[PDB]
Amino acid sequence: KTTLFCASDAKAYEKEVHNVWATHACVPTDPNPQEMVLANVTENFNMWKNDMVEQMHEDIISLWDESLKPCVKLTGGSAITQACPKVSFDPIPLHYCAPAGFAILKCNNKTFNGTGPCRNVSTVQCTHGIKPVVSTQLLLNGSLAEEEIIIRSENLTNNAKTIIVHLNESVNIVCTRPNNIRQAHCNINESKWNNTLQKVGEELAKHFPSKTIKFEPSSGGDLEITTHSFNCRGEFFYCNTSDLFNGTYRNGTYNHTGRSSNGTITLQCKIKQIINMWQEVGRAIYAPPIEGEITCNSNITGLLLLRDDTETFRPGGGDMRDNWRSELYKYKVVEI
Amino acid sequence: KTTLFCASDAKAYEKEVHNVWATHACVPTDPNPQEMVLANVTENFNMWKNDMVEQMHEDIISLWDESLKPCVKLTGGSAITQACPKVSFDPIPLHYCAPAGFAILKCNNKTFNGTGPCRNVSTVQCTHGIKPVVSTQLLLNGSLAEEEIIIRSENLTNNAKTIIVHLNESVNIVCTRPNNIRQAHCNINESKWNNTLQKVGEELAKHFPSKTIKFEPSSGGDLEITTHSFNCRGEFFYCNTSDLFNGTYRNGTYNHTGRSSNGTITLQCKIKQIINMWQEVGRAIYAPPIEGEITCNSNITGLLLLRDDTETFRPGGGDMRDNWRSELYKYKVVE
Ligand SMILES: CNCc1ccc2c(c1)[C@H](NC(=O)C(=O)Nc1ccc(Cl)c(F)c1)[C@@H](CNC(=N)N)C2
Ligand SMILES: CNCc1ccc2c(c1)[C@H](NC(=O)C(=O)Nc1ccc(Cl)c(F)c1)[C@@H](CNC(=N)N)C2
Repeated sequence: KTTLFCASDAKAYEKEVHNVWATHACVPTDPNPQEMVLANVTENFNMWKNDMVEQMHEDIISLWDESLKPCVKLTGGSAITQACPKVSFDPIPLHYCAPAGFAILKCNNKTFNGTGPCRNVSTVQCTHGIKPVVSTQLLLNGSLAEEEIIIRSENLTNNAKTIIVHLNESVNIVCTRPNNIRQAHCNINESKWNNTLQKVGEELAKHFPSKTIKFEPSSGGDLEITTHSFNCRGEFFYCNTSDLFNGTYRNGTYNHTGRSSNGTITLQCKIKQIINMWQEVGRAIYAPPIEGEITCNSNITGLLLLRDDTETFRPGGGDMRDNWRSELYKYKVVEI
Repeated sequence: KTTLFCASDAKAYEKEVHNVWATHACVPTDPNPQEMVLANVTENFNMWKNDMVEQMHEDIISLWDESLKPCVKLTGGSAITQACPKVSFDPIPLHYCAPAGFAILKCNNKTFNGTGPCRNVSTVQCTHGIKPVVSTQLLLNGSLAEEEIIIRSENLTNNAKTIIVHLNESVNIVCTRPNNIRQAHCNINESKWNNTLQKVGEELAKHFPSKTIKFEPSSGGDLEITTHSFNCRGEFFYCNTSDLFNGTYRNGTYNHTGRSSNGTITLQCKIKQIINMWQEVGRAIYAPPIEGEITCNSNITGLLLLRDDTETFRPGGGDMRDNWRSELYKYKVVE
């Protein structure tokens, strides 16, 4: 336990809300941090029980609270109104650093699954640059696994626990609302996606021995988790993924059963004004979408899954603490 | 044409020289940016013939003249000496704005090459925030193409003319003189560089039917142009790029023949005191480098190339007006 502090390359002249936030909350990053490599030592990590995740969660909640002010905030029977101006929105990498008297241990084992023993260890003052990207089903613009795809879970035999898939090669996704003003769409190359779900398919095949491994859409619930929901330029995008998570892996080969056109999977997206908040239990209401072309070009670097003869996996999400876990898995706050 | 005026978020209690200059030379940026989108309006652009570049160049010359004072300045055979204190140096974004009666037309075509027809244009009072980064070969801390790498030249078939490559994704470069006090070095991830040079190689392959596209170092000349020269915290870095611009593109793929060690290209750099000035024809001598760790973490946002079966390309630069053109290419002053 300690109280971490943040570092970033935020610009004071930038009116983008992440830059404003980091300027009023963080410290100038050090242009050349140097890692103290600890060989010979073997310590244990648990990405699922990490306070760094809670601190970061708190910080991102405060950030959204001060940056994205909704027209309405409804909780129970009480509603709160205030000015909801359109803003400049684009996440910047956040570093989390330990104060004097504390250190940050970093796992260098490159196939480490987040829980248990890690042996190539090291000492850093601050973490790597982390973009606080809030999304569901798909993890966007994070860091890639440097070798094979990695499966992360608090308990894999417990189907109620969220599975994090760390990809080794990103899959580009391009969402856009062209110049219906709430109708948007995402484009994904079907080849990269087929390859990706092939690799993820076999990596899941290893953990679940002789099963037909299917990928199906989210069963139901709030649109935030039943769709790939995310924030693009201050606008809340909800993108249908029924043609994305639609496949079958069996006997060492994968088959995409989702619809595609000319080698491209297109997600039908909707920009919503009424959102179910991730910070707290309640609803937030924002202004109609801005004018012009609203496009986000992102990289899919991770998956969020939930497991149900056959093993079926569906896209998950909703708890952003897992989104922070996908990047904070290699770190651990330590005493000196 | 007119007499433009600058606007910035420059800050009067900052002793950083860009701020010191901008506070007394510029105007508070304006909380009210109002863009005027236009339908049915072609205007023709020529980034290579834009006076805004000349004005910018001139007051960047003024800025440097008042900020970075060399111990000696030799021009025309005449030597001028003065105090050469080490200062705080870090570029800030400058906006260029049109006075009363004038406006700045802005191209919105995301793939506009600087020259020729542009349709989707708006009207602004001031340009975007531009950091006056003086450099050769590599363009640092600039804007990225909103996507698709862009090739710029007033005539590509004219080998004598500087090519500006506008990148869509930045390539981080970390230069450092560690705590020989003139020996420095730069670090660049090789993967991002081979990626960049491959895509650039193919967008070059488009303009050049299909010859073998080679990347070779600068043939010769002053160190300022034969190396990636730039200023970091007041100190003049000259970094070798013989292992950066050295590779071959053939077969629709590129392979790097430049040398590397475990995924990291390291440029051998030298902090120099005697400098061939970019402001004018002459030389300036400064004081020895400051003590401590001298590090700059920059982003490569563009390239400056020169073209010689095979088309050979080499890093170029020297004329900083080209460094202003890569950012001012989309704007034009009108009445
Ligand atoms: C199986 N997991 C179910 C679960 C588990 C935990 C939580 C949720 C769902 C709820 N998450 C969210 O509403 C949420 O992320 N919205 C959201 C908003 C904007 C963007 Cl861009 C976005 F990508 C997502 C949240 C509770 N809130 C309410 N019940 N109203 C916390
Ligand atoms: C093919 N183009 C050749 C060309 C064309 C025009 C010009 C040059 C070269 C000369 N540029 C420079 O000396 C120059 O940029 N130095 C410089 C200083 C500091 C930093 Cl940080 C830096 F990155 C560069 C300059 C003439 N001056 C002298 N010959 N003394 C103008």
